[PDB]
Amino acid sequence: TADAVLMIEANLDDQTGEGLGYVMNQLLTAGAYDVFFTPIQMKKDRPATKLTVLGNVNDKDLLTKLILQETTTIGVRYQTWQRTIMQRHFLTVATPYGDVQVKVATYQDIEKKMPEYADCAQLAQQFHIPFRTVYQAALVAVDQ
Amino acid sequence: TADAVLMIEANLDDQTGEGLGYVMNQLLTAGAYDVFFTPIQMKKDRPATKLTVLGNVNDKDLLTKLILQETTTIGVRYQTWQRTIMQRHFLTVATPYGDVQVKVATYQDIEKKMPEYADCAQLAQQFHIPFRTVYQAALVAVDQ
Amino acid sequence: TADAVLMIEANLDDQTGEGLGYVMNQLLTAGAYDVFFTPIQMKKDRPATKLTVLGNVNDKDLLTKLILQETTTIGVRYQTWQRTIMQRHFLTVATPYGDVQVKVATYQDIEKKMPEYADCAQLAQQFHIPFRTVYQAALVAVDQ
Amino acid sequence: TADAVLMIEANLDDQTGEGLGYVMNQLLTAGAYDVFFTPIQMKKDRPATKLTVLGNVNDKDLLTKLILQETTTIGVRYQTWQRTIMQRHFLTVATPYGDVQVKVATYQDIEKKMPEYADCAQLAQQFHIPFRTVYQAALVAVDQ
Amino acid sequence: TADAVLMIEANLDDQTGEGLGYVMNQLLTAGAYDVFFTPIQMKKDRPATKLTVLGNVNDKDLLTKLILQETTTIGVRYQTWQRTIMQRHFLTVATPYGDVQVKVATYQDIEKKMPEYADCAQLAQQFHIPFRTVYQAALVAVDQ
Amino acid sequence: TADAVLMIEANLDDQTGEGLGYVMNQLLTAGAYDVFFTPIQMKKDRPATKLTVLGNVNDKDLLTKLILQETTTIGVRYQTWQRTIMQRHFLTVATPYGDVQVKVATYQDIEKKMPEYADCAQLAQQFHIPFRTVYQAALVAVDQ
Repeated sequence: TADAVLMIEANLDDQTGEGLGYVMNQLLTAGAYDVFFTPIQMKKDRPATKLTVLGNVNDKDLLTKLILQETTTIGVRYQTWQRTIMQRHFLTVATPYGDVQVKVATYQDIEKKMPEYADCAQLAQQFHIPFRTVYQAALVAVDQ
Repeated sequence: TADAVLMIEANLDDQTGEGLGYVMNQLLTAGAYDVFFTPIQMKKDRPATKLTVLGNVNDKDLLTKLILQETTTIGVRYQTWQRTIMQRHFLTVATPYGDVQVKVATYQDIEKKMPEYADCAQLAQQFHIPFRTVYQAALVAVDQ
Repeated sequence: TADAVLMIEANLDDQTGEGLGYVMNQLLTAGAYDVFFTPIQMKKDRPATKLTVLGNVNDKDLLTKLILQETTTIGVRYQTWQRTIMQRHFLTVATPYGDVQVKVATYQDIEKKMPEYADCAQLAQQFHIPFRTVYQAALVAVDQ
Repeated sequence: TADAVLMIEANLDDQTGEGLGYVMNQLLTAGAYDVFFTPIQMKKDRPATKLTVLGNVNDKDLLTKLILQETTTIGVRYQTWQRTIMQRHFLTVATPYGDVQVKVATYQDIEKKMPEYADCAQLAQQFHIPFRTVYQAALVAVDQ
Repeated sequence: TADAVLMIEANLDDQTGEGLGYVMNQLLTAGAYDVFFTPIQMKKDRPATKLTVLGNVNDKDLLTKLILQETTTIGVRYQTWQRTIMQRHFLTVATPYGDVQVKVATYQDIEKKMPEYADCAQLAQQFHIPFRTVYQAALVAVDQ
Repeated sequence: TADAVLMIEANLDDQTGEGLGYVMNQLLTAGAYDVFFTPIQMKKDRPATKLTVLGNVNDKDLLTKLILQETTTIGVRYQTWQRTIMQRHFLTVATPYGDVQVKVATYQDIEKKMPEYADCAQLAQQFHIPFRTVYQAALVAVDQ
């Protein structure tokens, strides 16, 4: 399918990383689609960080306000981007360690399957096997 | 308030950092709002740098020409972004080390205060105390 | 001259670098103008990579499909950017090591010359001199 | 004072960030002093990640086996570094938003105070004030 | 087991990525165990690159002279690191797309299997299937 | 030749780039051989910076105390590295834009010449020509 997404950016040369991990969780809590950090270099020998937020266009006011309230930035910049998304569906698969949800993504003539992280990570911690072991066991089980 | 900003980008896989520090100062001298470096990885095992310039839209021709004249790039790409900016005002505050300008930023119902860097850095160098000491003394003094 | 370019982006927190070097060569093989990697930091302590592709706007469907087929991403985002490009021409120059193609770039009143990489690299490997030696010999020879 | 710390490194070009965020939690849980990710660029156009682990030098075997079991790497490299650490103790300080434990670090004639994050984050989420507001409120409060 | 590897580093702020990709190929050709690029930020607003070379400690002179001849740097620094490497051997495994050599690495009681990239890339380009498809097909196949 | 250099490192997740650019100027002023910033990713979703300082090994105390006084870090780690440095001397060379001091570096049978930046930058700003133009003009001029 197709949709649109707002991208909000901010350059922070006077902001600590501690506060940035806080703002990333606030934004995700607020419903941002995605949030990420880009290492950038700014004037006067400043190692800096660019904060990027992807979100719903109707959420523009909320995520702007969070950024302006929680970080040191005086302004933000935003742009709308177009999107092309694959259609999702999930299969639950039985492994020696429990059920594992596999996300099957399709688009036109593409079909691919991603074992979900939280499932694999929870079971590996429960039976103390490596995360790759649960992952591989999920692939093996989705063979049928 | 609200405004618009042009963003100009360039990928440089055949450009030294020495020349890049020169171009960043030329652009800031020319009135760029902001200029930053993003580390990027390009084809044929090239560690590269993306040069981003933010500027006034009527300055598009100048900053383009600077980039094309001073760097190795054959083309630049540019886009206009929308902005949401907080309203600024400054308070000058008295510290045991001298006056320090505090930038108070407001937007709707947000109010935050940033001690200015050059003020704090100049006074710390003058009295050889750590930059954090002048910073904290500025916060303390803006308490009233 | 002037033209427009599509920019396609994708954030990959569940993708290996091996597969990324493969997708970068597939995209360049498919006619992408440029492809690059940006190191980014995503949620849940994930060091991640942003994949950026620049391309012809009529190639949007191909490069999207490559990204969605070959990487783990569920969606891509794209935007059109405007371009300002210099006019190219090439001079072939004679060096003690052979002919070397120099790319001369002009725009309005700017004129700059870039010795081409593959030429210099091939000759340096053939006569085992440093790449800088062939480069400098090319500049010296384009003096006339 | 003087002390030592083991540094373990591993270059991972075939490892997802998802798995990397997982192994970072395993390593801290395993008693690593610190763990961090450095973006690096490896052969064959691979965007990659360097994993660095700091720990007690007697933990070489523990943290070695953890890295070899949970990540994809064939080998790790390790070296001992000397350390100089400040003395810590904590003060509870009264702020307009509540008490905050401030961390006081000393070394010879150096003394600096860092308000603790979790306290500040705790008060900020409880009173819907910005994290920067409480942090600064603590700094000002720690003046006496 | 236990072993040692020489690490050579050099900070390059006046070196293009083009030349860096070239020297990376020279170094691997010269018998370096590994080579990678780290983005770093140096004085005077310079976006720069750290070159790290791993090699046999008896190669100090070879790889030193290579770095000093082919790059722009005035000096390099080097240190010996200890290593812990897993035992490798290769299995050919039958997949729906063909045979794939899988790399089996062992250390004490740890055993993990990584399908090889070039085989997977070879089958993927031949049958126009995604690299992730063959890799997963190998993982599932290597279960027995 | 052979020599040694002290390397001091510190991981800073609660430190602004503003303060980092400041401490970089303090460190160079304090006689550090070199200082650079590496973007790193630390626990709890923190975009962070690694500070590396190179110096004389007898400066351990000077540069240690500087880092502990001016930055936020609780500890630093340090190690001695061996060095191999080329011999420098400077030539003044005649270019169409003026005389430029070129730096000639030697080691055994290796000889390379790097025109100096500040001279090139000086002539470029004076005659409004590109820095790449003067640099290349120097390279060509240094052929004899």
